[PDB]
Amino acid sequence: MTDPIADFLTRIRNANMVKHDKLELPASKIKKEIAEILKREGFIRDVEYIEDDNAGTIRVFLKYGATGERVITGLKRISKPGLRVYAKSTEVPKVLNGLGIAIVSTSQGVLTDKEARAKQVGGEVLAYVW
Amino acid sequence: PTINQLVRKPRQSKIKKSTSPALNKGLNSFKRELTDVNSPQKRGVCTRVGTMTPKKPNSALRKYARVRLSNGIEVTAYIPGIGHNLQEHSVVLIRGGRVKDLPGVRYHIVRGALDTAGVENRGQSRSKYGTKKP
RNA sequence: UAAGGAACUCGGCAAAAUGACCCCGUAACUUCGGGAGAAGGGGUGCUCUAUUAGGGUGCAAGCCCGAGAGAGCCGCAGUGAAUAGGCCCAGGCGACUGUUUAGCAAAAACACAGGUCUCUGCAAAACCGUAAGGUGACGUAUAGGGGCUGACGCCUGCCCGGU
RNA sequence: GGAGGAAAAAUUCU
RNA sequence: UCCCGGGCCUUGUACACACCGCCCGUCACACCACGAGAGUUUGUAACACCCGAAGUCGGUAGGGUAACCGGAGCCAGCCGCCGAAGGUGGGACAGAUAAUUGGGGUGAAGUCGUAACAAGGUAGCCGUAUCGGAAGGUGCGGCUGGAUCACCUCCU
RNA sequence: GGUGCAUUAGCUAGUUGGUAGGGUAAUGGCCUACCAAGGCAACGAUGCAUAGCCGACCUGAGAGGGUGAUCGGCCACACUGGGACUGAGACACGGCCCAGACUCCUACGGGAGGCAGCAGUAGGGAAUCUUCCGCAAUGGACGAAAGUCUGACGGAGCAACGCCGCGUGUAUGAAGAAGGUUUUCGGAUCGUAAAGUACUGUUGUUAGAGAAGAACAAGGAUAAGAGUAACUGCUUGUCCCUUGACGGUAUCUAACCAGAAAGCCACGGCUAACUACGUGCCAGCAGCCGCGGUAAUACGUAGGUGGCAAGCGUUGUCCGGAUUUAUUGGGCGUAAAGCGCGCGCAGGCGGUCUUUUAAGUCUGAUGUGAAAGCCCCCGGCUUAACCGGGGAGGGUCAUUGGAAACUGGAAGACUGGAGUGCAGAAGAGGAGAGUGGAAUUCCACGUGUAGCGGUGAAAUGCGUAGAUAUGUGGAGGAACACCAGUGGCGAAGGCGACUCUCUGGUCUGUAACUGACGCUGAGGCGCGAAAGCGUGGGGAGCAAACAGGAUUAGAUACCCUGGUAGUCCACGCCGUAAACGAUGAGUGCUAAGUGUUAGGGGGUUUCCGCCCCUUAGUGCUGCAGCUAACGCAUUAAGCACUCCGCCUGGGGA
Ligand SMILES: [Mg+2]
Ligand SMILES: [Mg+2]
Ligand SMILES: [Mg+2]
Ligand SMILES: [Mg+2]
Ligand SMILES: [Mg+2]
Ligand SMILES: [Mg+2]
Ligand SMILES: [Mg+2]
Ligand SMILES: [Mg+2]
Ligand SMILES: [Mg+2]
Ligand SMILES: [Mg+2]
Ligand SMILES: [Mg+2]
Ligand SMILES: [Mg+2]
Ligand SMILES: [Mg+2]
Ligand SMILES: [Mg+2]
Ligand SMILES: [Mg+2]
Ligand SMILES: [Mg+2]
Ligand SMILES: [Mg+2]
Ligand SMILES: [Mg+2]
Ligand SMILES: [Mg+2]
Ligand SMILES: [Mg+2]
Ligand SMILES: [Mg+2]
Ligand SMILES: [Mg+2]
Ligand SMILES: [Mg+2]
Ligand SMILES: [Mg+2]
Ligand SMILES: [Mg+2]
Ligand SMILES: [Mg+2]
Ligand SMILES: [Mg+2]
Ligand SMILES: [Mg+2]
Ligand SMILES: [Mg+2]
Ligand SMILES: [Mg+2]
Ligand SMILES: [Mg+2]
Ligand SMILES: [Mg+2]
Ligand SMILES: [Mg+2]
Ligand SMILES: [Mg+2]
Ligand SMILES: [Mg+2]
Ligand SMILES: [Mg+2]
Ligand SMILES: [Mg+2]
Ligand SMILES: [Mg+2]
Ligand SMILES: [Mg+2]
Ligand SMILES: [Mg+2]
Ligand SMILES: [Mg+2]
Ligand SMILES: [Mg+2]
Ligand SMILES: [Mg+2]
Ligand SMILES: [Mg+2]
Ligand SMILES: [Mg+2]
Ligand SMILES: [Mg+2]
Ligand SMILES: [Mg+2]
Ligand SMILES: [Mg+2]
Ligand SMILES: [Mg+2]
Ligand SMILES: [Mg+2]
Ligand SMILES: [Mg+2]
Ligand SMILES: [Mg+2]
Ligand SMILES: [Mg+2]
Ligand SMILES: [Mg+2]
Ligand SMILES: [Mg+2]
Ligand SMILES: [Mg+2]
Ligand SMILES: [Mg+2]
Ligand SMILES: [Mg+2]
Ligand SMILES: [Mg+2]
Ligand SMILES: [Mg+2]
Ligand SMILES: [Mg+2]
Ligand SMILES: [Mg+2]
Ligand SMILES: [Mg+2]
Ligand SMILES: [Mg+2]
Ligand SMILES: [Mg+2]
Ligand SMILES: [Mg+2]
Ligand SMILES: [Mg+2]
Ligand SMILES: [Mg+2]
Ligand SMILES: [Mg+2]
Ligand SMILES: [Mg+2]
Ligand SMILES: [Mg+2]
Ligand SMILES: [Mg+2]
Ligand SMILES: [Mg+2]
Ligand SMILES: [Mg+2]
Ligand SMILES: [Mg+2]
Ligand SMILES: [Mg+2]
Ligand SMILES: [Mg+2]
Ligand SMILES: [Mg+2]
Ligand SMILES: [Mg+2]
Ligand SMILES: [Mg+2]
Ligand SMILES: [Mg+2]
Ligand SMILES: [Mg+2]
Ligand SMILES: [Mg+2]
Ligand SMILES: [Mg+2]
Ligand SMILES: [Mg+2]
Ligand SMILES: [Mg+2]
Ligand SMILES: [Mg+2]
Ligand SMILES: [Mg+2]
Ligand SMILES: [Mg+2]
Ligand SMILES: [Mg+2]
Ligand SMILES: [Mg+2]
Ligand SMILES: [Mg+2]
Ligand SMILES: [Mg+2]
Ligand SMILES: [Mg+2]
Ligand SMILES: [Mg+2]
Ligand SMILES: [Mg+2]
Ligand SMILES: [Mg+2]
Ligand SMILES: [Mg+2]
Ligand SMILES: [Mg+2]
Ligand SMILES: [Mg+2]
Ligand SMILES: [Mg+2]
Ligand SMILES: [Mg+2]
Ligand SMILES: [Mg+2]
Ligand SMILES: [Mg+2]
Ligand SMILES: [Mg+2]
Ligand SMILES: [Mg+2]
Repeated sequence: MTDPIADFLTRIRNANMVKHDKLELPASKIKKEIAEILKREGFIRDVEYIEDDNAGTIRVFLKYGATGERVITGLKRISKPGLRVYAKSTEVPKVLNGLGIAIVSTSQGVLTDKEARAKQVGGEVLAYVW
Repeated sequence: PTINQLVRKPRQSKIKKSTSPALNKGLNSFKRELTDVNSPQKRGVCTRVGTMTPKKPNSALRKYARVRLSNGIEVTAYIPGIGHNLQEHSVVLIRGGRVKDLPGVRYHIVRGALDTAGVENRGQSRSKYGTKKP
């Protein structure tokens, strides 16, 4: 319905608040890209792609630090169906003063803020996560 | 509201009215009309003088005046200071500033700029009340 | 009929003025139909384009009907004579069309569609007649007789002691 | 504790 | 069980000066702003006809005229279309003013009642109809933003 | 690309297009004749109101908000309205013709004029300047040149109107001159501030030296070129001579002088800074909280203190604070704020995968975004203001080359969404016709006699013409006891007797079928308790209005006795409510415990029954989370996205 990426972010947010360890949801290309990015920056622990003959699903394990500390402290959606947001190469933002990351879809695929500013390319910003 | 609701009709501010309308317009005799020109002070002609009573809990009598401005406006002004040399058919200079004590008075009278006189035996705050250095 | 234009008079009484056909244009109010021919304006004659453009008629010959345009011409004046609405604003009464004192009063009077009350179960009530006999009615309470009010809109208050 | 149904009594003033 | 006075717990409150509280409406007096009003008055932008100067253009030119070959050409004069201002007519819009009138608002002790706040002493409120000096009353339908709730039934 | 109103919805007819023609420097209904009825508009046409536009200025963290002073660029106007001539260029500020208003001359026939040019006068205003010098410099028009003109311009005068800069002295000088202010009358305070002491002249007075801005043009020699038969002349280069309104101006040099130079506002809190006297809800202060009634840090004055400074206060306008229109950056249970509900056009948004396109998106290069202004770096004025050089910034800008993740387009593919199929289930869902019992009222008839009814007490009222009570029969109307249950159905209002006929919706079970066919939805259409309106019926109970009896100081009420419209039926209007869960619709995620309605699967069990699992409704208690709190909490007021409606202090309303 309308926005699946917002549903993705809301699922991780709810599971993080509940201190859940495992999450599953239907899969797509952009969902797999977001999960792979989050795994690269270590926000999540692991991600698996389970094959079912409707669309396939993705399962992510939430990662918590020592003494039950939340690794992911917030997810915000920037681009929306009612208002799209596009950022230039010199307009890409720094999430949480460099402590967090942003996801941007540019002409070279999905990248983070560091990759986008390294190649001097721009795209549309999808979300902030910190 | 949603972005579409905002593009369909945009936001609007609230029109704030002024406090001293009589200072905000002039009169044209050739067209016999009223124009929007804002001025700091104006001059007018007195019609009557007297002293009215305030609201609760105050009871002291206050000196006021009724003036026809340059645009023929019935304006009730206040007389500051101790004592005055004002009477009917006198030229007065009206200035902005309202007093809460009187429910109708909204303007002050400059002392020492026109037919109006200053205040005798004034040592402090001498710039106002129009008293020169002794 | 000079000049004036209701100064006359109880009162513009009488007279004067508008008047035909074509085109433009047209208010408040309204029961949405009207008001409305509102008001206010413009054009009309003759000759040449021209047995018109086009129509009706007929097999054709031919015969009738005739709008727009142009150029011109003549008078003070062109529906050149007779015949042919004057208009507007506001109030009272009566909704309207209609009827009335032959021979003084045409109306604000009567009537009217509508409203309400009341009587009548049929050999109906009511009415004419001594009666027979009739109208009502060859009808049957969505029908018939009598009293009052008078379209339509909003309403129609209190008193049953007296008659 | 919460929701539904449901009787009997009843003068005026400060 | 009842009558009277206390004590504790609980409940409702628009009170805190603490119910000798708070608070509503009409009437009489003064002032202020606004609407309506038979009328009067000022201005704005158009429209439809009548008349129409200067001027450009078009047509004639009997009157006048050196350059070109008496003729041509030209000009004065006259006529026609367009045309500012003006005149007439019916509408549109805007402002001021007007006998009187309608509700509204403010005003240290006016008059009449006590409608609401406690179950406010007839529970209150909403829509509607009718009635009354006034707050308001009554009928119909709805709500709890309702105090008490003997007896009976379900839920935690 | 840059404004307010929909309480401004239709506007237009040479208008819309075409065929020929005329006209202009040029295209074009720019104009004419003919032909067809077009054209613009909820993406706001037409109309009303205000307004010159921009570079830019003020404010603001920024996004934005307000304005168009000075200067630069474009446009329009020249007393009002119309027209043409000359000219390359005008429908022409100091040119022409006509009409209009005003001023002036006249011999009465007729003529002249236009400061929104520089100064200046009158009037309006709260408010704005000399009736000055010069073409020396820069630039214009004319000429071969000298040269003439230039209120452009270069300068001087007035106004603290603004910014910047400097001064009214400096060091020393005491348990502390003298005198004010107070005093707990010992003292404190002004205060190193004074006098004294030593020093300087930035200003000021007196007397003198005194620049740049000046390049020239022209005139005389020259040297070299092109041209020529030769010159004269022409182009370039080098020299000689001449030119100042400002102006004896800036500047500099000497002598004298602490002498000739400080004011305004404020002091309870916001906000920096207190004592005394006088007054006594008076005089008065005031942006707000509010002070003044006898002990006033708030009124007036004196002393003291604080801020600023040749300025200081008051007023008017704009921005901020104001997140108080919230894109950045707010909300709608109870504070303002969810339409009463539904069906749906336009619009907004849209499940999964593949190929392709580059409209959106991102990026490179070219041109352009004037000068002045903000900003950065350098400089010049004794510093600063100011001035100069270079640089940077600013666009949903035109040409063009690139990438294809995402939104968009095209061609395909798939079922999770959506719908149909097949098998079951439940229900006061709606319309039409017929029927049933209990009870109330009225009428008739038997038995029977003095009360009945009503209230806190009474009374009006019915009754000996015979009630109330009881038994039998008849007439008619409205509502449906028990079942009945925070049970059921419907989008909402709402729907309870029974039977039939015609019809709408929902749930579960299966996976057969199509393959995104979906959500929301301004304007439209329809439904919508009760009260009310129109026409025609019906009328048993109840009952607005109304009457009587009571209560009360009064009682236009509550209470009692009667009672009309209405409540009922058919058709047609009306379109409202505390129309409420005071909570818009759609989708997904997020602890549990326990009832109940309609289904499905399994295990125990011969059945019954018990247990477990699951779908869709309906109640309660509760975790995280949210809230100002009450509270909500898988039927969210939690976490997210799409679309619509609405809110911006109370009264007036
Ligand atoms: Mg003071
Ligand atoms: Mg005569
Ligand atoms: Mg005559
Ligand atoms: Mg007359
Ligand atoms: Mg007479
Ligand atoms: Mg007469
Ligand atoms: Mg007559
Ligand atoms: Mg008429
Ligand atoms: Mg003639
Ligand atoms: Mg008649
Ligand atoms: Mg007669
Ligand atoms: Mg007669
Ligand atoms: Mg007979
Ligand atoms: Mg008969
Ligand atoms: Mg009559
Ligand atoms: Mg009567
Ligand atoms: Mg009688
Ligand atoms: Mg009687
Ligand atoms: Mg209960
Ligand atoms: Mg007690
Ligand atoms: Mg005890
Ligand atoms: Mg107690
Ligand atoms: Mg309590
Ligand atoms: Mg009553
Ligand atoms: Mg309801
Ligand atoms: Mg701009
Ligand atoms: Mg602007
Ligand atoms: Mg052509
Ligand atoms: Mg203007
Ligand atoms: Mg400036
Ligand atoms: Mg701000
Ligand atoms: Mg400006
Ligand atoms: Mg100016
Ligand atoms: Mg300019
Ligand atoms: Mg001028
Ligand atoms: Mg003038
Ligand atoms: Mg010419
Ligand atoms: Mg000129
Ligand atoms: Mg001039
Ligand atoms: Mg001038
Ligand atoms: Mg003057
Ligand atoms: Mg010069
Ligand atoms: Mg020159
Ligand atoms: Mg001259
Ligand atoms: Mg000048
Ligand atoms: Mg000058
Ligand atoms: Mg000045
Ligand atoms: Mg200055
Ligand atoms: Mg200074
Ligand atoms: Mg001194
Ligand atoms: Mg000294
Ligand atoms: Mg000294
Ligand atoms: Mg002393
Ligand atoms: Mg000293
Ligand atoms: Mg000397
Ligand atoms: Mg000298
Ligand atoms: Mg000198
Ligand atoms: Mg030479
Ligand atoms: Mg030379
Ligand atoms: Mg030399
Ligand atoms: Mg020489
Ligand atoms: Mg010389
Ligand atoms: Mg010279
Ligand atoms: Mg000189
Ligand atoms: Mg001199
Ligand atoms: Mg000097
Ligand atoms: Mg000397
Ligand atoms: Mg000396
Ligand atoms: Mg000196
Ligand atoms: Mg000295
Ligand atoms: Mg000195
Ligand atoms: Mg001084
Ligand atoms: Mg004081
Ligand atoms: Mg002092
Ligand atoms: Mg001081
Ligand atoms: Mg703001
Ligand atoms: Mg927002
Ligand atoms: Mg808010
Ligand atoms: Mg909401
Ligand atoms: Mg509310
Ligand atoms: Mg609702
Ligand atoms: Mg509501
Ligand atoms: Mg709705
Ligand atoms: Mg659509
Ligand atoms: Mg998509
Ligand atoms: Mg620039
Ligand atoms: Mg400039
Ligand atoms: Mg420097
Ligand atoms: Mg500068
Ligand atoms: Mg510069
Ligand atoms: Mg520069
Ligand atoms: Mg820059
Ligand atoms: Mg692709
Ligand atoms: Mg399905
Ligand atoms: Mg009986
Ligand atoms: Mg298939
Ligand atoms: Mg609607
Ligand atoms: Mg009803
Ligand atoms: Mg009825
Ligand atoms: Mg009753
Ligand atoms: Mg409503
Ligand atoms: Mg509501
Ligand atoms: Mg929702
Ligand atoms: Mg459930
Ligand atoms: Mg709960
Ligand atoms: Mg909330």
